[PDB]
Amino acid sequence: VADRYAVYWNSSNPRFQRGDYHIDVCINDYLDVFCPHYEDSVPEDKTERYVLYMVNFDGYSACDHTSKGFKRWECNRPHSPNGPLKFSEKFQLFTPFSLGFEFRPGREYFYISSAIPDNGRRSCLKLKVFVRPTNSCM
Ligand SMILES: *[C@@H]1O[C@H](CO)[C@@H](O[C@@H]2O[C@H](CO)[C@@H](O[C@@H]3O[C@H](CO)[C@@H](O)[C@H](O)[C@H]3NC(C)=O)[C@H](O)[C@H]2NC(C)=O)[C@H](O)[C@H]1NC(C)=O
Repeated sequence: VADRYAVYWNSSNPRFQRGDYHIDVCINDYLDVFCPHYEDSVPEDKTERYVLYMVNFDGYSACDHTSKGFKRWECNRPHSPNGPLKFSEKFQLFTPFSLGFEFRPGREYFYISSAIPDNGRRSCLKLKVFVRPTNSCM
């Protein structure tokens, strides 16, 4: 957890349950988000699915995924064949591709999700990521 940070994005995770999950990372580190994953023996009704978004602080604060940001990943395979669906975020300064994001050191970024079956629409799981300043990373 000094290059790759594992984040299990589901409501049974106490860190998300508490509603203030936050992590510090260094440029070039990776954030690996693991979508909810279940055994076939699971009741659907109890299968979590989410869309994950990156928003600004106000959107993060208000669980607003409609006003501004980007849809980043879709946790839509609760029974994915080889382990949970996993999305990776690399905190890099430059990206040569258009499907990517570039980060700046000494800045915080925000992520929130909306339930896919769209339930109780109001509260949300969320995550704050602070990219430490260059140097404050040894
Ligand atoms: C909801 O979030 C939970 C909170 O973490 C998930 O539980 C964690 O599952 C992890 C993966 O199965 C376990 O971590 C380790 O992951 C590495 C990476 O592949 C494995 O090698 C390890 O074997 C595995 N176990 C360890 C730590 O050695 C965690 O142990 C486990 N943590 C907790 C808090 O129980 C749930 O899976 C997730 N639930 C749903 C519905 O997806």
